[PDB]
Amino acid sequence: FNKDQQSAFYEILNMPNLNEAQRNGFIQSLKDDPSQSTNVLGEAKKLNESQAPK
Amino acid sequence: FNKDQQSAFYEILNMPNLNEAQRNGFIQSLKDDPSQSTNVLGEAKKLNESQAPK
Amino acid sequence: EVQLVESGGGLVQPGGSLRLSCAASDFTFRNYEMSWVRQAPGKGLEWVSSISGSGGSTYYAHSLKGRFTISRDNSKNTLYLQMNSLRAEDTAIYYCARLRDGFNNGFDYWGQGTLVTVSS
Amino acid sequence: EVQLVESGGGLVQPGGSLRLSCAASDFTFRNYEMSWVRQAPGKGLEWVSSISGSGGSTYYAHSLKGRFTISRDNSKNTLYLQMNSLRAEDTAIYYCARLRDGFNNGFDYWGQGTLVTVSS
Repeated sequence: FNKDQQSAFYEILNMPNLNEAQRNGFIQSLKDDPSQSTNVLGEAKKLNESQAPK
Repeated sequence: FNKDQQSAFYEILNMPNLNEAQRNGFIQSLKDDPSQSTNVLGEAKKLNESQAPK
Repeated sequence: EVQLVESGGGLVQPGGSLRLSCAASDFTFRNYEMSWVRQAPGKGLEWVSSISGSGGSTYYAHSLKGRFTISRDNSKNTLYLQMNSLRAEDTAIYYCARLRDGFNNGFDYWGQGTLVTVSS
Repeated sequence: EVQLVESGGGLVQPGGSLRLSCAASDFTFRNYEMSWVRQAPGKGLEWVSSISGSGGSTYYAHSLKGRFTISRDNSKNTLYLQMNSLRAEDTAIYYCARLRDGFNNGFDYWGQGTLVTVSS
């Protein structure tokens, strides 16, 4: 329903450097409180970037 | 795009009688082909139903 | 010299999930429609799933509808099959096949196949 | 109903040798062509060796020609495969398979398989 919500949903669903537990965790957070979706996207990307190897 | 996809995702996250491998398996099925979202849920809810010791 | 190779598969207990991979080489692979077929002990070949050359059209059978899922990465020349809610009847040799001219002219190249055994 | 069982196999150090035996039952063993195939865990099947119904026609793969050897005793309903100069890549689960209607027409019954591990 919230347009801010689903775009972050597909953003986190397609994050490559997370593992399945972190993906499902941040996505479950998008369900519990749809007001914090933006913040949820920020801390997932931050983790996803720091967990990527070169 | 498909809202049925997102609703089946949150449907499967909260299934109690599944273990992490089965939960992530049906989620991977929702990732590969989002057209079968209804069918996967039917067979997921069925399996969860069979794994309850109630 | 067309060549396909299967990867993945092994022993899992009933109710589990697997994911099979097929690596093609020496052709375009995004122009041909692909298919997965399986062979149970004692029975003939049984058709399982298919995907179009571009993707966006996926075809499934009834013995496995709602449990299997097919996808392809045309940039890596790879084709995947995801198995869920596995049963004891699904134990078989799974083969990765290229269809020439769509569903109209049959198969022309196979893989070596991979074995899936489901027991306790 | 048809039943096949593999026997023999285990851990050996590199460069060593083993010998596998396959016991068939409940069908005419001298009319069907038999074969040995192997599969490492997580990867696909690889064809290894095959022999005709009577013997006197033997075919091997290219990775192991001159190292493995196939034979059959049609009076004991038994099929043997001996491995020599084993390497670390040869580790796999080995299966005993019956071909329907000759060589190029596929499989209809295999066995439970046995493990061959080569390490130090």
